[PDB]
Amino acid sequence: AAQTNAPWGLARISSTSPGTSTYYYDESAGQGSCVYVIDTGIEASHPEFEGRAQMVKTYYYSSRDGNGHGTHCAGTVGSRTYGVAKKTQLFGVKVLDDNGSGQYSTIIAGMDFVASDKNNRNCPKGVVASLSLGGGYSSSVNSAAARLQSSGVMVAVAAGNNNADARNYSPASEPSVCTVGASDRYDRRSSFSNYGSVLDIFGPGTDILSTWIGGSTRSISGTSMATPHVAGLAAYLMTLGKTTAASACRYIADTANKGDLSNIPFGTVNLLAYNNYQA
Ligand SMILES: [Ca+2]
Ligand SMILES: [Cl-]
Ligand code: NA
Repeated sequence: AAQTNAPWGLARISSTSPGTSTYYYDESAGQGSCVYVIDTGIEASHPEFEGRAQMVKTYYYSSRDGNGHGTHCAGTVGSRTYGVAKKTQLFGVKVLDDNGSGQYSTIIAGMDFVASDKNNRNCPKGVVASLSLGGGYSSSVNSAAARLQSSGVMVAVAAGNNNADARNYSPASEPSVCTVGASDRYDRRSSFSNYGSVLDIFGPGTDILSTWIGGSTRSISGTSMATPHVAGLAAYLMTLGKTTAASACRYIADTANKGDLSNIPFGTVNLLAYNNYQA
């Protein structure tokens, strides 16, 4: 399949070169997989989700996304126009309030929720969790993310936006999950992206167009935007049978575009997510 005039980030992950504008992907498009978006929620009624999104859990008086961040991330995973995996099922878990904040204990609970809740859902091709959040280092947050991974969910987490070594942030610093940095349309490391030995992969993160609340769209930047590209890619590759939840992060790194990014500090991987689709 070919989607013309796609957002640059979709075109980048199906290309060996920057500067193209068509997203190429296998038509299966993540059908039969599931992605949990653990965030401010998702505006499930947005036309771009086509009935494939639903809220399954909140820790606040409402399950609505009053912020937009969760809706944007979900759009990059799985919306019809802006999404990597256009036929995946999206499940929203609201661990962040409408200001974008949440306590670590609520975030841990939402991760354990997902590890259990997947046994209530039909996801024969596999289960992914996208975590576009983080804070200072916490062993208990890392352990929660390692549990979710070990339960059979591919966990993708944002590296952080501090232009610093991600070893001091959680859950970015957990070795067993997939930690995603951000790049821009010229194949430079995004100026804000964390780096370090704990990063596994880079994805498009600057000026990322996706869904927003009120049935709208908008372009924002952050490693929070790179992470759902990789989460959606994992779901896409698992539907194709190419990899499993346990090995998807390693598979994505092995099949990535290598050496293409600039402004990568010494000791950080120079790997850009790539779907290796050959029409
Ligand atoms: Ca990691
Ligand atoms: Cl609930
Ligand atoms: Na971010």
